[PDB]
Amino acid sequence: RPALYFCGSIRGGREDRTLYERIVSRLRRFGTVLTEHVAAAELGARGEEAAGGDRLIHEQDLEWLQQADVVVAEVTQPSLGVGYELGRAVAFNKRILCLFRPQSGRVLSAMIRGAADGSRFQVWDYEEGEVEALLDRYFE
Amino acid sequence: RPALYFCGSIRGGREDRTLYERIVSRLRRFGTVLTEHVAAAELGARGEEAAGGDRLIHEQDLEWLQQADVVVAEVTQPSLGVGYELGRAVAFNKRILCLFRPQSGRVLSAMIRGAADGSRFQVWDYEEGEVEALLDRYFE
Ligand SMILES: O=C(O)c1ccc2c(c1)CN(Cc1nc(N3CCc4ccc(Br)cc4CC3)no1)CC2
Ligand SMILES: O=C(O)c1ccc2c(c1)CN(Cc1nc(N3CCc4ccc(Br)cc4CC3)no1)CC2
Repeated sequence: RPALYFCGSIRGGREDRTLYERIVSRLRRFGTVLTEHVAAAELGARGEEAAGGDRLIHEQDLEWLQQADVVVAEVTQPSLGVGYELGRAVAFNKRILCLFRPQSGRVLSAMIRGAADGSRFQVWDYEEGEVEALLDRYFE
Repeated sequence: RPALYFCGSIRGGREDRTLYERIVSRLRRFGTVLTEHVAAAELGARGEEAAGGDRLIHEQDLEWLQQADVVVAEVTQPSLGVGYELGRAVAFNKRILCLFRPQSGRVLSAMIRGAADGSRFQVWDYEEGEVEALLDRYFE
């Protein structure tokens, strides 16, 4: 099956976390979501105490990024980790889709919006209600 | 002169902005800070209206990142742009120094802390009072 790498802020708030779950749920229809092979707590979702070591989280993520056929990033919440994953993914020449919610009232980083080229790196603005449909449009 | 690339959150708060200025001021002693060749407003410091286009900001930053001998990043505020710049810099095999203030009460992203190798990628925790001394220690 196609290998998918999902990324979002490890400190995402309630609305962001509900959306990461809906996104990962829909991505399962199209391929293997590598990033769900370990518990969210082990990657840091419940704080430093439940997390694995920083070096292990970095190495595991770089291994998954290299195995992935497509990178899907939810870029609504500012995150060094998501940005770093996107930087490494661009340099690996990965097919990348960024999903951004303008209704958050945020302005997406010019470094992410400016990386878009309409083909291998796309940034799609969306509203919460249509995220599954947009994933279907991308992965059809 | 050695070419230095500085990066910090374009949405950094008051304390972060005072520190970026002190850092760039001290870096001038060691080399050319490429990132000050354009006004902070043009990179987005005063909002989208005064900023240049996203693609121009991305391309200008990638050109400066490739010309740089050392990348210095202040990673206290979560930022997709700073993370992305760090990802691209790692893949360009740049010498990188990240400066993080634990007194902010934040926990630095495991993707940045886990990228450290003690040599080409270092993460130094600091308190505001010693930032100039630590830059002297790094660049001596
Ligand atoms: O924000 C950071 O600085 C940061 C630091 C480390 C990591 C990353 C970011 C992202 N990496 C890739 C990745 N994202 C994800 N999802 C799904 C799991 C999940 C559940 C609940 C919450 Br609340 C947040 C999350 C995170 C998003 N699964 O894998 C993992 C390591
Ligand atoms: O946070 C982001 O998502 C993001 C988006 C775009 C850019 C970046 C980040 C960072 N890039 C490299 C860079 N940083 C900087 N400094 C100094 C200038 C300055 C003054 C005041 C404030 Br308040 C903030 C800043 C920014 C830090 N000079 O060049 C430029 C483009």
